[PDB]
Parts: sequence; structure tokens; C-alpha cells
Amino acid sequence: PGHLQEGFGCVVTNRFDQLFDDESDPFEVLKAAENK
Amino acid sequence: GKFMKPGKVVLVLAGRYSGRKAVIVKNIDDGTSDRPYSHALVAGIDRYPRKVTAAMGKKKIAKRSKIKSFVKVYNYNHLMPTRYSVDIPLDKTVVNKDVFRDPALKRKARREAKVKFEERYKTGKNKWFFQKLRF
Amino acid sequence: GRVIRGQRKGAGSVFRAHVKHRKGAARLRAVDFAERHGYIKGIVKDIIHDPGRGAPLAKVVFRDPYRFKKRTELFIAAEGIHTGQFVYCGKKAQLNIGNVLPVGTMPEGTIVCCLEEKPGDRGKLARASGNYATVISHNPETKKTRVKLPSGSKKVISSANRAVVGVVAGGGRIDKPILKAGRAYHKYKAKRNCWPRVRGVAMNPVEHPFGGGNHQHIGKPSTIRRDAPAGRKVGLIAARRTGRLRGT
Amino acid sequence: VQRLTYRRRLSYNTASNKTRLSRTPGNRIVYLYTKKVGKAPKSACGVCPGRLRGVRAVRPKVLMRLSKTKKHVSRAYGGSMCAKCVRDRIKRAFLIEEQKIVVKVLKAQAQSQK
Amino acid sequence: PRKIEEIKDFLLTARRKDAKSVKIKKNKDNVKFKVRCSRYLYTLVITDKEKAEKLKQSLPPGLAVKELK
Amino acid sequence: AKRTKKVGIVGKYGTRYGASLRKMVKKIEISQHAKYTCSFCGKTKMKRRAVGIWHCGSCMKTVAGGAWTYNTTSAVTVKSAIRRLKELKDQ
Amino acid sequence: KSLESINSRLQLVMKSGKYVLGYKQTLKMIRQGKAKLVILANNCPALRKSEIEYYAMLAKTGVHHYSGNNIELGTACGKYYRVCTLAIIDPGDSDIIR
RNA sequence: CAGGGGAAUCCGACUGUUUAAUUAAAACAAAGCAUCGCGAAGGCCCGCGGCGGGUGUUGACGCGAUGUGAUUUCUGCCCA
RNA sequence: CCUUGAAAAUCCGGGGGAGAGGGUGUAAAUCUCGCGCCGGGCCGUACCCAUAUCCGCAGCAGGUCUCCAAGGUGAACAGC
Ligand SMILES: [K+]
Ligand SMILES: [K+]
Ligand SMILES: [K+]
Ligand SMILES: [K+]
Ligand SMILES: [K+]
Ligand SMILES: [K+]
Ligand SMILES: [K+]
Ligand SMILES: [K+]
Ligand SMILES: [K+]
Ligand SMILES: [K+]
Ligand SMILES: [K+]
Ligand SMILES: [Mg+2]
Ligand SMILES: [Mg+2]
Ligand SMILES: [Mg+2]
Ligand SMILES: [Mg+2]
Ligand SMILES: [Mg+2]
Ligand SMILES: [Mg+2]
Ligand SMILES: [Mg+2]
Ligand SMILES: [Mg+2]
Ligand SMILES: [Mg+2]
Ligand SMILES: [Mg+2]
Ligand SMILES: [Mg+2]
Ligand SMILES: [Mg+2]
Ligand SMILES: [Mg+2]
Ligand SMILES: [Mg+2]
Ligand SMILES: [Mg+2]
Ligand SMILES: [Mg+2]
Ligand SMILES: [Mg+2]
Ligand SMILES: [Mg+2]
Ligand SMILES: [Zn+2]
Ligand SMILES: [Zn+2]
Repeated sequence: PGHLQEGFGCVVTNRFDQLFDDESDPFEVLKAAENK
Repeated sequence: GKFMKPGKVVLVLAGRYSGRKAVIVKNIDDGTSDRPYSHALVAGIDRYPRKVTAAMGKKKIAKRSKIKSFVKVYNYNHLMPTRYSVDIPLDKTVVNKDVFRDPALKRKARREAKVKFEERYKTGKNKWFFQKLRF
Repeated sequence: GRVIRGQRKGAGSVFRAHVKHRKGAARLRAVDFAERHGYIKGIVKDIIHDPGRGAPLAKVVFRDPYRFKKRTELFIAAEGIHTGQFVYCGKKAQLNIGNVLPVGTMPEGTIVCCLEEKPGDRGKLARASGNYATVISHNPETKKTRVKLPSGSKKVISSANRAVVGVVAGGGRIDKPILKAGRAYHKYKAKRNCWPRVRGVAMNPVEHPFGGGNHQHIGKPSTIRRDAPAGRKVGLIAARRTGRLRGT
Repeated sequence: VQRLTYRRRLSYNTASNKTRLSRTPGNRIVYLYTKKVGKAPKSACGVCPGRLRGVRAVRPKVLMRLSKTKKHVSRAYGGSMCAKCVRDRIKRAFLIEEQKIVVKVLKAQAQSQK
Repeated sequence: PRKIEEIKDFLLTARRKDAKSVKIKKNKDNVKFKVRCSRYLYTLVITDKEKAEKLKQSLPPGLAVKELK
Repeated sequence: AKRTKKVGIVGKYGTRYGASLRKMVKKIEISQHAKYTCSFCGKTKMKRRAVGIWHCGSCMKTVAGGAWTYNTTSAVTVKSAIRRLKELKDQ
Repeated sequence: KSLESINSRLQLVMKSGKYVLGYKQTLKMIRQGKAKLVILANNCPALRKSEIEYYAMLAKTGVHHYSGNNIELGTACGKYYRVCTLAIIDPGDSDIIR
């Protein structure tokens, strides 16, 4: 599972996967979402 | 790879400033023979700006948009890293590691960190950084 | 010619429950909007011993849905629940040990803990340690559920009756022999004044129907009719049979 | 040996009648009536057995005449909660709120289909 | 009772309004100046003798300078 | 050395109460006073506090269990049956 | 087959690779950026599970949820003590892939 | 200061309790065993009276009513 | 421990932040810091507490709740 399962023979899962490469402010990403 | 970098927002886990949000100014992650552990120079806020509403008034809004800041050197084990990052241009010559010997310089570093936080608190950017963590 | 023991028990004076150190009435939370339509989450804060009761009590803290306050409940602890566990009460709560949810929204074989006798009161059935009630059958019409009580009797109750899922803790407490008269003394000192039981045949005729005689004998059938007046109905009251129960 | 007597009319060895031996400048042994042993606060978490540090252990009515510093610690929940459980709640608050963002984003990307 | 370590703080405690009296005690190895204030009796201990003579000369006027011998 | 041949823990009761009752209470008192392994922290500190109340000294987690054993055989099958009824209910 | 494969692989990580056992060391290795696989027993406290997963997300490292507990994870590592969290620095066995 | 001992029979298992002021016992109690009533509009009981009160801050692993009297081993036939 | 061994007055810490404070003054709101000023009313308080101050008709070998506790011998608050 996730974007790392390629490089691991065993099963790897992470609950916070979707937060990867997201350093932006959650309130402003929300504002963008309800804008669109 | 390594993620404790300048500009990264961390949460203070121990000390007087427990539960405060702060931004890493300098990371050492190697020791300095006087702090052999991995530590980082940190600029946080002591007092969060108060909630401001539309029916409040300019002077009261200005009074409530005031930030008290702190500068500290924290061991990594007392910091909780977050995924967020603020690119606030803190002056390194003012906010650096020699500032903890001279109290007058430390007031100067806290002053400089304060005004940069306040101007970034305006324009409504980086809202998560300037909100008190509820716990 | 004297008021017998058992008759004196109704006056209460000395035969009252020893409730000084009891921790409170163990009850489900009162049915409200949240529990009627969805679920409310509570946290198990402590599991405590209730004097005079062989079943642990669970202290569960809920959020008040209408005002900024914390509500503390005193649930009867189903076996397997631990401190720090989240328990969920309501119609929409899922099947887990400790959750409180109506019997009508349960599978046909689930076994419950603190069953409601009427749709709205708190738990009344299967409250003693190691006991449980089984859900037998629902019927979607007329909002009825049929359950099996610890005594083995079948009861028809409303589908809105709530119950805790699982078996009350305290396990096979009765399995251990008491051994010592003193252990029975401490057991009943926390309950009421009932333990040291003098046989009626060892009494005089004035204080018991079985008293008297030059040999300790009953002298009359110990089975007594249901309509016998108080002070007379002692022994086996309205007994359908006597003996040894060979067969079932 | 010089034997002692109670100095008050309470003649029973009750919890409020505890005494200690004192030698006066007059070179005689007398009873001094002690105060009960105070306890430090227990942590508000209710999960750790040790009592709080940095706070004086006195009887409850003595705390009225103590200064603020002697009754708390300079940290959030100081004098009410232990440091360890404060750290746990800081981390738990952040992680649970972050996980709320995950499920919010997860439905946002899953609602792209009609 | 409160103990005063050095000299000058003893002087203003001596010229406080509530300072009722000063008692001078000479021991075999020190001289104790005790000023009776409203709440405490403040004692200043000087091991050397000429300092004690200096202090007694410079005590504020209008205040009892009772000497214990 | 082996101090007792067979009484073991019920040696405190002496000759009193009958052999069968001492034998019957023997297994109960062994389970009742045993330290189980905690399923939460993994330590062998899970011991009985009162009847039906089991507490761990390490992680301070209190659980509701059996009178004498950590969990009764009935409750274990109860939990398995309730679980099975749960995935029957959903799909 | 996977249950015995990870245990067999975890054995070959020992005596043939660099690892580190324990919560405090694991966090230190993750934030130094040289942890590759972090293994958590299901016995792990839930807060500790979430914290390590958040750390791994920041450090781009895989988290494997072991199907045992700190006792039988310790036996899988060949140790006589409980291990609730461990990190692998290099494999020596290819439980991770290049 | 400070146990006479041994071989047996009867009864009660033991520890406990009892007729203050003639009976301390083999009597009562006891754990154990058995039976009976009762799912609350209920069982048992109090109450001149109140939909009053006790068990009951209780719910069959519980309350209430009896008999027998640890353990062991058994507990036969008779419902006229 | 099938026994889990009060309650309430009272005091305190924390969370939150409605508000208040002043315009750079020899400043404000405020202060659980130091010192200083004033007050604390009402009732009880002697003595016995027992082989003579209590109950038992009495200066009655009876009864009546507690605290302190030296040296020798000795296992010892035993006895001497
Ligand atoms: K009568
Ligand atoms: K008989
Ligand atoms: K302090
Ligand atoms: K005895
Ligand atoms: K006797
Ligand atoms: K009734
Ligand atoms: K019978
Ligand atoms: K017959
Ligand atoms: K017949
Ligand atoms: K405050
Ligand atoms: K008296
Ligand atoms: Mg009897
Ligand atoms: Mg008789
Ligand atoms: Mg009669
Ligand atoms: Mg008779
Ligand atoms: Mg007989
Ligand atoms: Mg008193
Ligand atoms: Mg002294
Ligand atoms: Mg006897
Ligand atoms: Mg017998
Ligand atoms: Mg007697
Ligand atoms: Mg007599
Ligand atoms: Mg006699
Ligand atoms: Mg028998
Ligand atoms: Mg009996
Ligand atoms: Mg505050
Ligand atoms: Mg007197
Ligand atoms: Mg006399
Ligand atoms: Mg008279
Ligand atoms: Zn704590
Ligand atoms: Zn544990």
C-alpha cells in the first residue's frame, strides 16, 4: 500500500500517506477547495 | 531523508513553551561538543493573536493582532515535527545561537522574530501556524 | 404467639441493606436524542469494586450534548472492557463488547448484559456477575423482541429496550467454596443482616410454626400453600414438587 | 525516665492527636502536637501513580497562604497534570487533527465520481 | 526572628518607624545588635569589636539604645 | 526442597475443611493469585485487584475479567460469537 | 507463507544487517534519515503507532505492521526481551528492495 | 518462670456461640449438600391509612423460604 | 479479602479567554512579593477520675473509656 510498496518486499501501510509532499497550509488548501 | 530543516514548523513538547507552534531557524542534528545531542535553534510564539471578527473595530483588531514570540534551542526529543513549513525571512544575524549569552541581544532576536510573525499573520496566510493548538 | 423471623424483615429496622460504602446505582444512561437516533461516545475511566456486589462497576464519562459538561455514568462492567476504551451507546452503535444499543437492531443470536425490562428505564436484567441474556427472535411488526433470561425463561420485550453487549464480569464467582464461616460473615456483612440462619426446628413453637417437640422434627408438611398468611408460610412455599429433580 | 502527659483534653490516640517529643530550653521533654502530613497533587490524567513535582506538599487550607509559584509549575497544565501526559496530549491532539485532514482529503478525492 | 548579614541594611531597619528599641548584647566572641520591629526582632552579629563600637556611635537618635550589661 | 507432596498452596488451611474442598479451592487460588501477561504492554504484571477486576502495575490498565481467572471461557466464546455476528450483519 | 517469510527475513536482517531496537532509538534513526523499514508490533500503544507513522511519512520510510506483539517480535529478532519498535538501517536480506 | 504420658469407645467435623444469677454441652451456628418461590403489574415481608414501606444504590452467579450439617462413601421401596 | 475499608464543609491548581489597562509616561489596569496599620465577640476551663470525690442505699474486695512507661534477670509489657 501507498507510494512506497514498490521498494519493500513486505507489506507497508501508513495512515498519513495522503499528507505526503503537502507542506502547504490546510486552511488555504481548504479555501482553494471550496473555491473550486 | 532528513526533514528537520530551517523553515519547518514544529511543536514544542517540553518546557515552559509546551504545546506552542514554532519554526526551525537552524538545525544542528550533530552536536556542538557543548550540546552533544541533536538540537535546533527555534523561533516560536509565546502568545497567540486573539480571534478577530468583523464587528470589532480597527484599534481593537490591531490590539488583538499582537504576537509575543520566543527564541529557544531545543533538543530534538522535545520537538514534534510537522509537515507544514513557513518561509518567514528571519534575519540570521539577529536570530542565531550566540544570542543566549547577552540578554540585550536576546530581546533583539525576540523583537525581530515578533515583527516578522506579525506581518505574516496579516494577509491571512499561514493560518494554521498562528492558531493555538487545542489540547 | 410471637412475630417470627422473616415477618420482622419487612419492618426494615435491622434488616436493611448496608449501603454506606456502595458506589452508586449501576445504570445505563438515560435515553435521549443522541442515543435514540445515532450514537454517543464515552470513555471508560475506571473499573471499581462495589461492596455487596460481586460484579465490577465501570465508570464511563460522556460529553453532555446540550451544555459544556462531562457526564459520568456507572455502567455494569461487561467482561473484557478496560480503562481507556471507548464505548458507544445508541441506535447506530456497532456490535462490540461494552456498547449499548437497542435489542431490535441486533442479530438473532447475540447475548447481552444489562437488559432493559421496559423501553426507557435503565438496565434491569442479567445484572449479576457472569450472567447474560440471549436475543432469540425479533418481529418487525409490533416492535417486539423475544429474549432468554438467565433463569431460562423466555420474555417478550420491546425492540427499543437497550442492553450492553457481552457478559457481565465477575465470572464463576460461586465456583469457589467459602470454606470458613468467617468468610461468609464478611460476605454478608457488606450485604444485609441475614447470614447466621437458625433452623426453625431448633426454635420454640412461639417463634416458628416448625418450633417445639421433644425431637427436632417439622411435625407437619413443610410444603405450604401460596395463600398462607404471613407468619405461617415457611418451608417450601407453593412447591410444585419436592425431592431430588431427576431428569432435568 | 521522665514520663509525659497530654497537654490538651483529648486523651485518645486519634488521628488528630499525634505528638512528637521536644526538649525545651528548660531541659524537660514535652509533647508538641504535630500537623498532618500533606500530599502533593496527583496528575489530572489519572493514569500515572506518582504525584506531581515542584509543588509543596501541605494541608489544603495551607495552600491559601502560599504564593502561586509554590503551587504550580511553569508549563501548560502545570500543577494539575504531569509532564509526560501533557506531551502525550500535545502529540495526540496534533495527530488526531492531522488524521481528520486525511479523511477529509480522502473523501474529497473519492467524490470525483458521480 | 530575622538575621541581618551586613551593616547598611541593619541601619534602615533601625531607622524604620516601627523600630521600638535597639538592644546591644556583648558575648565572648561577637556583639549582637537586636532591633525590635513590629513583626520581627532583627539581629546583626559582628565578630569584631571596633565595628561594634562604630555601629553604636552611628545609631540613629530618638531610638532606645538599651545595652544589656 | 519439595516442602509439600500434594497440598501445595492450600497448605495454609491445614487439616481443616476436607480434602476435596481444599483440592477444589486449590486450582482457583492458584489462578486467583497468578500474574498473567498483559495483552497491552506485554509484561507479566496482570494481577487481580478485586473480584472480577484485573489491573496491570506497569501500564496501569484496569480490565474487567473473571472472578478467579483473567478471562472466563464463556466470555472468550462470547466475544468470538459477537464478532462473528458482526461480520454477518455487515457485508 | 508471508507470515513465515517476514520472520525468516527478519532473522537474516540480524547477523547480516544493521538494525536498531526500541522506540527511542527508532525515532532518532528516522529523523537522521537513515532508517529504511520500521516494524511495529500490534501491541504498540496507539499514540506511539501514529507518531511513528507520521515520522515515517516525513522521512519517506516504509512502516510494516507486525502480526505478533512486542514479545514474539522480540523472539523474531532473536532476543530474549520485548521489542515494540525497531528500524532497519541496511537489509542484508532484501526485505526491502533497491 | 514452667506441657504428666499412652491405649481405646461415644458424640460434635474444625474455629465460633449459648441459658447475666445452678445446665458451656452431644445443644446453636458453620462451610458443604438438597429442595422450594419469584422476570418487577413480581417473590417474601411491614403497614390503621396513601400505588405507603423493607429486600432494593437489588435482578436469577440475585433476593426470599426450608431441611441437612466439613471431607469420604452412600442415600433403597411407598403418592394408598 | 465472594470483606476493597466514609461524607461534606473548606482550600488550591489548571483549561478557556468575556474583558480591563496606557500611549512612551518617571505611565495605567493589576499583583498569591517585602514591610507597615486595625480587629478577633460568645460559652467551657477549679478539683476527683477511683480499694474514699462516678454507678452499685455506703469511704461497698464489684463495675467504669484512654495517654506516658526506668535498671537487673529473662524469649518477654512473664514472674521476682
Ligand atoms: K404476636
Ligand atoms: K429433623
Ligand atoms: K513550583
Ligand atoms: K480459636
Ligand atoms: K466449653
Ligand atoms: K416489593
Ligand atoms: K428435607
Ligand atoms: K403418598
Ligand atoms: K399424595
Ligand atoms: K488562567
Ligand atoms: K473526667
Ligand atoms: Mg442454621
Ligand atoms: Mg431450644
Ligand atoms: Mg405456632
Ligand atoms: Mg416444631
Ligand atoms: Mg436432627
Ligand atoms: Mg477532633
Ligand atoms: Mg530541636
Ligand atoms: Mg464443636
Ligand atoms: Mg461431618
Ligand atoms: Mg457466654
Ligand atoms: Mg448460668
Ligand atoms: Mg457454668
Ligand atoms: Mg456431608
Ligand atoms: Mg445451610
Ligand atoms: Mg490561562
Ligand atoms: Mg485542670
Ligand atoms: Mg470499690
Ligand atoms: Mg441510686
Ligand atoms: Zn500522567
Ligand atoms: Zn500492562
